[PDB]
Amino acid sequence: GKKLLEAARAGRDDEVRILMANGADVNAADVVGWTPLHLAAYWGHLEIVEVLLKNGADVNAYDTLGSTPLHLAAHFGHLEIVEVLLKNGADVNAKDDNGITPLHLAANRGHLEIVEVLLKYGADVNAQDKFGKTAFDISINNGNEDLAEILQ
Amino acid sequence: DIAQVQVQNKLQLAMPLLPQEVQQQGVSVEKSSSSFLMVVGVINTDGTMTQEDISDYVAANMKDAISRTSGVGDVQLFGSQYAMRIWMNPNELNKFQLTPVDVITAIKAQNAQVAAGQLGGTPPVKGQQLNASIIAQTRLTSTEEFGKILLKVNQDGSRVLLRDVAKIELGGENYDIIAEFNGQPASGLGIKLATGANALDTAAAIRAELAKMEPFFPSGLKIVYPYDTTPFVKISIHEVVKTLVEAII
Amino acid sequence: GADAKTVQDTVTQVIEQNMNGIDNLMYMSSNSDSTGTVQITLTFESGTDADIAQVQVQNKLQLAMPLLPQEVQQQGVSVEKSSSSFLMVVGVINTDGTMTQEDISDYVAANMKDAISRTSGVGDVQLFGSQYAMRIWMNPNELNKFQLTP
Amino acid sequence: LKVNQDGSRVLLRDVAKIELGGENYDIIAEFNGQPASGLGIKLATGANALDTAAAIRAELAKMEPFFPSGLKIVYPYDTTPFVKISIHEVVKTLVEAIILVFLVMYLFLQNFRATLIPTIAVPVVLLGTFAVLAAFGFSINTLTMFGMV
Amino acid sequence: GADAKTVQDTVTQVIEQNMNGIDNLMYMSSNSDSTGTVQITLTFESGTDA
Amino acid sequence: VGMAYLFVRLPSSFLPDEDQGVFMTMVQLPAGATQERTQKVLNEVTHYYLTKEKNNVESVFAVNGFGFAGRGQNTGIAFVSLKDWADRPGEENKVEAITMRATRAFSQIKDAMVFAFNLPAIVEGFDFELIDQAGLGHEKLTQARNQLLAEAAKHPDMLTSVRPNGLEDTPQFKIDIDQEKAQALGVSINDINTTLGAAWGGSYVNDFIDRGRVKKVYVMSEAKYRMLPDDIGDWYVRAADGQMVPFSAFSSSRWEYGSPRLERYNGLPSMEILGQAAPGKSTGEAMELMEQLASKLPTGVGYDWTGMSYQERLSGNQAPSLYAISLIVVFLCLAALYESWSIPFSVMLVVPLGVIGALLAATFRGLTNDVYFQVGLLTTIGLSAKNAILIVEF
Amino acid sequence: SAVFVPMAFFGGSTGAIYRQFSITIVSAMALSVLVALILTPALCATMLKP
Repeated sequence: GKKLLEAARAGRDDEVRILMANGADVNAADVVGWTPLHLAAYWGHLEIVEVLLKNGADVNAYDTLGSTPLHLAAHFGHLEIVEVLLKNGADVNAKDDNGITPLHLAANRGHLEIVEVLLKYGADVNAQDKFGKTAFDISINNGNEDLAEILQ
Repeated sequence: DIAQVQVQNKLQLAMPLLPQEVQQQGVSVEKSSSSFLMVVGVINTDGTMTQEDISDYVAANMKDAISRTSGVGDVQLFGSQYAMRIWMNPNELNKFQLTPVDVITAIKAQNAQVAAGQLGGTPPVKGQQLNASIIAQTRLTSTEEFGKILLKVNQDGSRVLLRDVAKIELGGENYDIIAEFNGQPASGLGIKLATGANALDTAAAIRAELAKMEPFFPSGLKIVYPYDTTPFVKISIHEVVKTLVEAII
Repeated sequence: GADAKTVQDTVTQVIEQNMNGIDNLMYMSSNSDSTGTVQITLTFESGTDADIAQVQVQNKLQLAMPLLPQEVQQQGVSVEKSSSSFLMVVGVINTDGTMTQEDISDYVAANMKDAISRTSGVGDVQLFGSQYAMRIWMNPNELNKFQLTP
Repeated sequence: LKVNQDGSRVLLRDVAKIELGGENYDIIAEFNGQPASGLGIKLATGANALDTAAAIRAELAKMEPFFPSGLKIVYPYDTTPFVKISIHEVVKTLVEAIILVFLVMYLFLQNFRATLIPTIAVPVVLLGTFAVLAAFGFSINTLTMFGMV
Repeated sequence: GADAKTVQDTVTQVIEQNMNGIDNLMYMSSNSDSTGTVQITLTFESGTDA
Repeated sequence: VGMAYLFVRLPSSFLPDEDQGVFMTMVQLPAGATQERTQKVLNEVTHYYLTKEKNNVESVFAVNGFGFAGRGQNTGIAFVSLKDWADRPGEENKVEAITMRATRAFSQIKDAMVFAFNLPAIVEGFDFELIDQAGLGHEKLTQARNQLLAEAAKHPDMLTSVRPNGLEDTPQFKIDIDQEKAQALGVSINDINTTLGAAWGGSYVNDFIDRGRVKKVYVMSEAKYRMLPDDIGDWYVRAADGQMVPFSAFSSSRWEYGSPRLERYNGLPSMEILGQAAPGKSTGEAMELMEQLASKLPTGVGYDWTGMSYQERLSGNQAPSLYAISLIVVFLCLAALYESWSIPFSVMLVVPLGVIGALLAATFRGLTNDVYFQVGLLTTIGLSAKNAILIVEF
Repeated sequence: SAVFVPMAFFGGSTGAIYRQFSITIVSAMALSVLVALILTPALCATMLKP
């Protein structure tokens, strides 16, 4: 029944559609904590996300270590997905066990568009991770002039 | 074959008395004739690629293949495969109170690939559900990533990064070998023969080994054959065959 | 204890790249699994004595050896001219039960397996278990208590 | 490990746990549902298979007298008796073929004496073949032996 | 400067154990004297190119 | 022409896949699967053999952890001996059937790929590679293969089963050692990385002698203290001021995916593929479709054939050439005695007369054009050649 | 021999296998002729009944 997990894994949007419509647990969590929304936000499939969100799949669901699907989307540069999760009520300052926000995380792998979208939905450009770095800080240290100047 | 083994296995009678610096650079025993069967170059038509680009490209995605093919003793590369190059400044180093030793040590430490183990590894406590690998550090892949290596945190808190006192660029492993074709810049494969090899057959293999490459070439990059023994021999036998026929006449 | 990417990049590649100018090879398949193991098979144009085929390969393994980590070379690296199919498999068991599994494995490894391994025609005798080892099993708390590390 | 400031000593057994164990714990084998290990033996290319096994039972035949109590060998996977049997079957087809030939010979020439002639001539040919294919480096295999029928 | 037991256990054995899957050997005699020297002779089924 | 038709229709095998009196079984579990679970599945299989095929199976030897794909917790393998051929008459008691039934049952096992098979008459269909030529990297080649396999699926007629041979990407635990913190707290990166490795991976220290014989000394964490992600923080490392620091203080972790079994083919990254020509259809066409399926993929991705696939390239059918030279060296070598023009041709006509029975006697017992049928043909034609020769010569 | 010695000419492991048969029967047959040509006439000439 929790094949939905791997449905989100391998893509196959229309089997997710068959499965969601015959009553499979939409919030089913796997051995690592990762839901089908996590999986989709990692492997970057929008439509899977839609079919999941509209059916009321938790959007602020967390795995072990407290990583949000907004975390995953924020890192991998899935700019399309991050906007849809945000419109669906995704906590922008959510923190994994290590103090990391989606803003920090996006700020670190060099996605300028996504740091913008996160700031538009009212991120905190001051949130501090466990080691006390801001998204701004991890731009100076990356030598990235652009984020730093943007993150004023 | 055996001539070769005898030699290299006692090279390994000697190996642990040669310096670390030389053995880590490697030592090779090759059963090679002395005379390039051919030489193939490559060039960019557009100029959109510098010389060192061409050299790298060949070395990094052409030369391994051609090197493996039989009859081939040592393929000489007219240029170098890239390398991460740190170019050091004595003054800047001195300013921060550093030596090349601290740079080298830092690079070894922060460009490391570390064995980290597993979650749930055997022998495990019964009832374990999760079995996973731990990842620690990976070798760095980018000039940028080498940039943000941390040399030291100053007494006041501030950090000194490697890019602050050194200069990082992708470059040749050596800068001694500079080749040029028809007055425009180039690299190539100088191919030697392995003693006892079949010459035309080896080349016949080399055009094969190489014929699979072009579709994945970047824009503007084209092969060219400035030195080639074979058509001499195709012609040498063409001429004799024709003397034979006309003799029969 | 190495992941697949580590073992790919730190061992497997520093071997492949050093595979050059050896005779008669058709190709070089290369799996690099996450259990910290490499296996690189070179297959040679059929009817080419395995003996010299073998030497060419392993002596340039020793073109590469001093660039592989200490941890891996001290674990050893092997070149074996092996067909792919077990001619036989012989097991051993205790009838009484007076010997656990690991005992049996050790016994075989420690006093049976060397002999059988030497005999000719034999590529790599696989041992279904392990030879013993002195095992130190560590406790983080106790270590910390006395202020110690591994 | 260390002598404490007060004089007392910390020994390795005080903070670690020592036992004899496998080098790895990944490989666990079992035979007929009771626990076991074994030798998975591969071939070295170009090897002589039956001869290699013939050597392996030798290599191993010297071991049993020094086994500890209760420990016994067992052969769960073995290619050889297939080949002993594969050649047994062909040899028996050959003999019975020689018979059947001798019957069609009698039934046609209707004389004990006549039938000796072609009968004697067959073995001479067929073993004669071993001689010549030995001299070309070919073995008495499944295929070859089967070809001669 | 190594005793015979040292040279047996630290050198001689770490060689013998690594002797496997080599062709045609009849046996492996192995003296390990206290002068810090090892000698391991492998003798091969006669008529096997050295 | 009866010959030409009955010939061109007859199927072609290599050698008969005989009852070797032994066979093999595959136990392959999903991702992040553990030893215990596999052990379960192995017991289910072993159970089947010992309980249900008592009459045939003689002994199961089964191993958790020795995959033939290669090692894992999530892999096992059972070597099966059978009872003598004498003591199990009947197809139903022969290997092929045994494997069939076995598979049929094991299919019931959820959460695992288990099936059983005979090892082919060659002790030592296709094998298609997929090369990362332009250095596009593992997740992009993943995508390349995903696209290829799930676009092949759209040709049931042409290709019957296109599957990857490797293992799939699986969760793994990333730790990032804060370098800045490490330096601040005066704790050496060597000490850190060693502690991590020795505790969690295990470390080979040095050798000892066990009853006259050298063996290893391994240091590693007790199981309970390395079984879970939160156990990571429990480990302390000593800094230069003699003060203990937990891993939590200077590390940070997060989950990601990645392949537990990478591959390379000729020094370039590749991922391998298995498949075969659908029923009735030739290997050559199956390969040709795969060849052009590949062409519609991302740039930098290419392909190569290996093993059996590679071989079938050199040549698969020379029979029409070398039987042709057989036919001319025969047209003339006969005349080397008949000393006659065209007289051998008369004997030659009879060649198809013989092969007709051969061809049908295979087709009715449902047999195949294999090495044995071939060599068969040669002997039969040669015999009917003799008979016809002697007639025309007399 | 002119029908099957050619079948020794197949390349690959296919032809590897074909080699055995291809030659084994030419050997068997050629001597079969030489012996039938020497022995059988002798044995015919001597052991048959007039």
